[PDB]
Amino acid sequence: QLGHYIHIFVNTQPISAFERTLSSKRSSCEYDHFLLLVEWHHDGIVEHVPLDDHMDAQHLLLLITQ
Amino acid sequence: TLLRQGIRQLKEKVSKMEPEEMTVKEKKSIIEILKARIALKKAFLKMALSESNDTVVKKEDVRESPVDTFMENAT
Amino acid sequence: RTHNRQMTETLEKYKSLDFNMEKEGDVIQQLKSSIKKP
Repeated sequence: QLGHYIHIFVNTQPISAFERTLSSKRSSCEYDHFLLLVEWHHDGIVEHVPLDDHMDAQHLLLLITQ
Repeated sequence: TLLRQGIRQLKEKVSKMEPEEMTVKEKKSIIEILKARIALKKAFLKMALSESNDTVVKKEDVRESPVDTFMENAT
Repeated sequence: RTHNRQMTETLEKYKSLDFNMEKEGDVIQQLKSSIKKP
């Protein structure tokens, strides 16, 4: 328009409220750990949009900017 | 805890609009120092939070369900 | 003989008889004994 961008990565969300509240059976104490990331930028804000296939290339460029 | 009774008890400690107030209320401010450090008694979190702790409760309320079922398989 | 007496006596347990699944009835065992509870 004159950067203005989204870096893409990997996330973690440990929280004890689900973590050790079960643990040692159907909730592993470790994960350990990694997910997904898509950070909107420019200016002064970062969307944390859900990241789930099925997906198309256009969406992050579009829907976010929509 | 002590604060809980201390609200209802600091309630009527006040004595009219007269300067009878602060003569006791400065020592009450000392009590406010004491309770200010009673806040230190609760300086850290145990179990998470309501309702996240309550979510743990309901989590137990789902976790109790197998307990009420497998006994049916005793024979 | 130990496998005899012991596996046979233990054939009946909290699981009852090992045939307690009753084949097709055991298809309901994951539900009628479980999901049916309310």
